[PDB]
Amino acid sequence: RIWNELYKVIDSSDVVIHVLDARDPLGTRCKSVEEYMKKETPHKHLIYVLNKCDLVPTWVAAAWVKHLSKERPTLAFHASITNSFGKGSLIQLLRQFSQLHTDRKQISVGFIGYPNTGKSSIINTLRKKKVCQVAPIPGETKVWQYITLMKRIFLIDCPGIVPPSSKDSEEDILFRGVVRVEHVTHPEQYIPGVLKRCQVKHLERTYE
Amino acid sequence: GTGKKEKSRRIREGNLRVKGENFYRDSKRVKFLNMYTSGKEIRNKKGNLIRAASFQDSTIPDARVQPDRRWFGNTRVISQDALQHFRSALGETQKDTYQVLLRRNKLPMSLLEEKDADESPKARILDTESYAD
Amino acid sequence: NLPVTVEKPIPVVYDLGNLAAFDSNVLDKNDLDSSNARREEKIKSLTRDNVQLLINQLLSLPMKTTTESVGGTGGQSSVMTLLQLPDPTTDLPREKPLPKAKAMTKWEKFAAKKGIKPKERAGKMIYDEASGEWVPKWGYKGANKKLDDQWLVEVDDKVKGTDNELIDPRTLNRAERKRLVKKNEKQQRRNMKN
Amino acid sequence: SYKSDQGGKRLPRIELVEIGPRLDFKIGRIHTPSPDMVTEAHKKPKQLEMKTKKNVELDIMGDKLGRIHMGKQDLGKLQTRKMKGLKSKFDQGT
Amino acid sequence: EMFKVIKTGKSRSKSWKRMITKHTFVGEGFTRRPVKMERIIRPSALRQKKANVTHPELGVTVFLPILAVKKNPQSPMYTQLGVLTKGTIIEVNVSELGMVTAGGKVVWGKYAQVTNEPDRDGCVNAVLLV
Ligand SMILES: Nc1nc2c(ncn2[C@@H]2O[C@H](COP(=O)(O)OP(=O)(O)O)[C@@H](O)[C@H]2O)c(=O)[nH]1
Ligand code: ALF
Ligand SMILES: [K+]
Ligand SMILES: [Mg+2]
Repeated sequence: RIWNELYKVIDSSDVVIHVLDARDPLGTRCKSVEEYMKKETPHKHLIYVLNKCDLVPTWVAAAWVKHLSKERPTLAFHASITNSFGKGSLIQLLRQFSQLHTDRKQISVGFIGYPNTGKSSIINTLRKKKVCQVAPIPGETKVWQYITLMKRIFLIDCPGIVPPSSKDSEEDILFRGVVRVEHVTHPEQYIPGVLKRCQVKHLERTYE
Repeated sequence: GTGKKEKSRRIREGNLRVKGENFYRDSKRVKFLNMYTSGKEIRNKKGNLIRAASFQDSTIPDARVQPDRRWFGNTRVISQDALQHFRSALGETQKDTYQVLLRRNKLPMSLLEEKDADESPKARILDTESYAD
Repeated sequence: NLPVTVEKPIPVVYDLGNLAAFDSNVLDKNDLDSSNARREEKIKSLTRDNVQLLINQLLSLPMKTTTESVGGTGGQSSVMTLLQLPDPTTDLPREKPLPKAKAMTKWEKFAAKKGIKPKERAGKMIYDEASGEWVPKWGYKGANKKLDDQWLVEVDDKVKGTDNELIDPRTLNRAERKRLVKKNEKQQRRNMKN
Repeated sequence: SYKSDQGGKRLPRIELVEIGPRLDFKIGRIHTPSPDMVTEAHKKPKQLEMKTKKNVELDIMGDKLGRIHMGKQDLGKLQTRKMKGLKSKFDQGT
Repeated sequence: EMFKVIKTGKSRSKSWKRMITKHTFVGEGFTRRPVKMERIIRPSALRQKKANVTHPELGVTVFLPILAVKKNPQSPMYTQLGVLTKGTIIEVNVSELGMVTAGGKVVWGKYAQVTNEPDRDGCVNAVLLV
């Protein structure tokens, strides 16, 4: 059902925004969907939005933007209805896409990516209103949703997708914020992953 | 309110006008908005079909193809010079990350995608020796 | 082995589309007067230098080659190499004004208002049901004139009680068709007048 | 055209032979056109040329391409989240 | 037969949407219309890009890419919708057939006629018009 929704929004979209997490963008990249888009539908414009940049140091966000710009146009973003970052840049980029496709009478911008990257949060940021439901729990969005940004620009909200793989272990999937933690068996087996991924000083400051 | 009447608005700005056309809607707008209520079949008191539902007509068409020499000629050809130009161009292209594809050109890409390969595919050994042998 | 590098005080401008060169240098009236005996040599030398520069530019222009042979359309065969002349630069007036676009006729305005899209106009052939043949629908041996040659026509009941009862229906249909043609011609002349 | 022997076989030397007719024109009289007639005669049709749209190009392969411009991303105006684990006041073992 | 009524609304009271039940060719650069204005529905599973084209001379069949739908015999409306039914004239890429004109030009586009019902057999079969 989720992948049916994904292919529906891709078939309906002119611009596709792939949303990455600023903490682990390579972890949150959907390379198979990118390759499908570049092979079968080359006329659809795929760009990167690096969300949650407020959770990383500024130089980390700058370096990730620089390295991802060697492949795709990448925009740093912080999604918030009241105090955001990058909203004007995203809006002017969308207006440029509309101007390029000024004979289409409207364009659609579909937001795809991993669960909990903040697709609904970015759409709410662009609309300056809570129009898509947002929750910290993954899978809050289930079906697609059309949002009218301007008269000629539609945004399409899509549920998060996790492409299947064999190298992606359960620990990697859990630490990408994909699964609901209340439904896992033994989280003490994953706590050493937290210890390896976090600084000792940061942990000791957080938990005293 | 003589100035707010439908006639006076037509003066300020015969049989071609449709129902619903007013200060807010013209004829094309009216018919496009009636699309959302269009798809209904109309029947009379006795059950006769006054008008079939849109895109649901039941009349069998007479599907024929007339003889015409336009069917047997070539539709697309390409010269050797154009082929060589596109073959040389495919390889000179430096893709920029900030350029998007607006419209792909229609070309004989099977004739144009010819890259020199350093190795040959393996020979078909079944041509010389079968399983039974 | 004469030199081929002409040196000039003011650099010559070029219009390669018109095969023309323009040098704006100083010319001596005493060296160019009709009294002198070297005036023709002076004119020849000036033209020589300007033509040398122009020919250098023309032979420095990019060239177009082809691999097609003779006997085909195009004119240029494999042995020929052609200079690619740029667009001309000198502004020259046209002989006639630009073709004005004809104003929209009554039919065109009506079709725009009612949103009628233009016809596909695939061809003039239609299938005649009674036979098994495709026939033109108008013109030479067209299907719009088959009633003229039909062997038997039933006289309509509505023609009774009129002075047109004794007239041939084929002749009546020819008259009606000609009246429609003349009505179309009159409408066209009206559009031309407007 | 004669072989130059200094500019190679690609650049020949030019010479001229007059054919005539040689003419000396004295410029007696002039009748000039009006400016509106000049402008009407020097108008251009422009139906022939493809309309040039900004940020749109046609490449060597014949694909229509559009250009987008990101603009300046000033990350110095971004305030990162003031997490508790980044605060010196919650230091342990001092 | 060609269209199927698609009802919308919570109580399924609106019936303006139609779905084409046959196979279609949509062409390059197809993007689905917004669902609020999408009257005619061509489902992606029924879309076609290639056909088994048979050359009457030399007796061979090749899987060729489709270029356009030239004429659907049922209606010009089905022609412009790209309906692929029996008898439809389509344009096919014949680059791999190695055809050359008398003037030397390489032929890479010709006409073919669909000879099967793709909605019945899952594939488009066509005969080249030579
Ligand atoms: N700090 C921070 N949190 C974010 C940002 N964007 C989203 N979130 C949080 O991430 C969670 C998931 O957001 P959501 O929009 O539902 O993700 P989605 O599954 O992609 O739609 C929410 O609790 C948000 O508060 C951001 O830019 N910065
Ligand atoms: F992608 Al979501 F909740 F919208 F995980
Ligand atoms: K969520
Ligand atoms: Mg969401």
